[PDB]
Amino acid sequence: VQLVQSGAEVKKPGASVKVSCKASGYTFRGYGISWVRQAPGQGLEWMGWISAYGGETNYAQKLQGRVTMTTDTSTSTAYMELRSLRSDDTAVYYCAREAGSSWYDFDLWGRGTLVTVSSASTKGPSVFPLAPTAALGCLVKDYFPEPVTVSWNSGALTSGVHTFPAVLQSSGLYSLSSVVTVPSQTYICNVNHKPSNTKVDKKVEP
Amino acid sequence: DIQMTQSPSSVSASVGDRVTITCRASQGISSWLAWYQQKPGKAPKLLIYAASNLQSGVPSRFSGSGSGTDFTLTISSLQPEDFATYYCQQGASFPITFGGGTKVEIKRTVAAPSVFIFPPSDEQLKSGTASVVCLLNNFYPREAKVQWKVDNALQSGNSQESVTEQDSKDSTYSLSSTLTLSKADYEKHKVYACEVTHQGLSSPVTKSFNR
Amino acid sequence: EELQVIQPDKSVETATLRCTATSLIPVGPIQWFRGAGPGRELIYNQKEGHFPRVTTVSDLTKRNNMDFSIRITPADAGTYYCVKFRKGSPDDVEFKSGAGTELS
Repeated sequence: VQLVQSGAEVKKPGASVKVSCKASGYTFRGYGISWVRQAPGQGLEWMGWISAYGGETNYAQKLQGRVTMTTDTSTSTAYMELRSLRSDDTAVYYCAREAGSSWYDFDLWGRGTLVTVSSASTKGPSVFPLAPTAALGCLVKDYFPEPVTVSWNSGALTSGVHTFPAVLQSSGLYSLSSVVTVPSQTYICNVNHKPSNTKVDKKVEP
Repeated sequence: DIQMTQSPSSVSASVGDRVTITCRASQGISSWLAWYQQKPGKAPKLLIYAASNLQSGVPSRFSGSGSGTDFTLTISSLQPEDFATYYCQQGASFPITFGGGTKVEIKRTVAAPSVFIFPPSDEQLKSGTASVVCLLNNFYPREAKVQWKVDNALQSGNSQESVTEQDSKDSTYSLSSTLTLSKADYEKHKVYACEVTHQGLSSPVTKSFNR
Repeated sequence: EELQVIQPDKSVETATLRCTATSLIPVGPIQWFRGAGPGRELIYNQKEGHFPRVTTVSDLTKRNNMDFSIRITPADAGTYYCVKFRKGSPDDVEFKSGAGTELS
């Protein structure tokens, strides 16, 4: 019993996205499907619902005209298209089984799909040091899109590490910092940015 | 559109407390109210439906009450796994609406942040930008005002800030704030300082560097 | 495995109009009508409303419940239909109705 969503999308403003969601382990047509999205650091926003039995839909007012939800009963898949994409459509998009008898609720959820909408284009990070109970770290700057990952000494150094949520800059590019509280070895932040095939290893020297 | 209003927005509690969260519908939705729990990086999860019915497997620690417009979720004897954000959701009619969410975090003793500043580096400066980073490490409660000062002048609009989730081991928070300047303007000014205000410091601690 | 609405009594103080569904799917509320034409008259609705005359044997707020049996004057006489609706938008949709019950 699960809902398996398509992968992360990266779109330009004005473009279109289509997210899919495959159901298994239950009678798909018995239930509804809804889409719920969550922009970074925000709450949940309902987008719409579709009957998997008869294809009747209901969409949130805000999105009427740009959104289309469909199902493929042959494959037990739900689809959400959203058109004329703007920056503020950036969010994780969830598929949920709507399963209430004579109310609506969402008892089974997909894992979410990140959709990033921006003018920017794939770019690896420049990695700069934050030179050194003492503290030191690694400023990972000007990458796009999310996500990046940061290890310290190839996973070895774990304790008192704090890798911060990225912030989206006025540039349209992301920045984060990883700090580490060491006692007053060599140090080497390991930065990996999958979307640009970019991986950097930099040593914070005193 | 039925507006759902969740109160409070944050609750602080220790393991073992009873916590109660409320949701008010802008109009009657019979008893068709559901509650979800969400943890960081995870899809929401359904705990309670039709105001008071538990979903199979949900611990008896949780329970819910109400009809019409006012509703309550209770979590008796909180455990480390129950620290999360909780959303209500009305299910009486389209469009479906969620409340704004209530975060339940771990109460602990006041702890003051350890502050550090970090100048930009020649490599970065070679790019044509300068980032000055201030780190407030391992504090509680979450509330911290960071003010940037350049040659004793208060900065506005030119910093961004990010917070970690409450720490697994110590129940504390850390905060990074980054001041971003042109190379040109970084090099026209001399003293860079971050002032930190917080419930566990007598006076606002400052950390600086002169170039 | 199609859902069926089992109206056990062809014919039936507080009268009891018996209904049982064989399945939960497709999801949607159970409603009652007196008669069946364009003029049919609503008697209970699981989804919304206040029906001070009508009452339910089982807690219809439970997801797994399949008992839709209700405890409701000569003016009351007529054919009653338990209708299963499937969820729709803007409105729900008649799915399946039982064969009918004559109140005397």
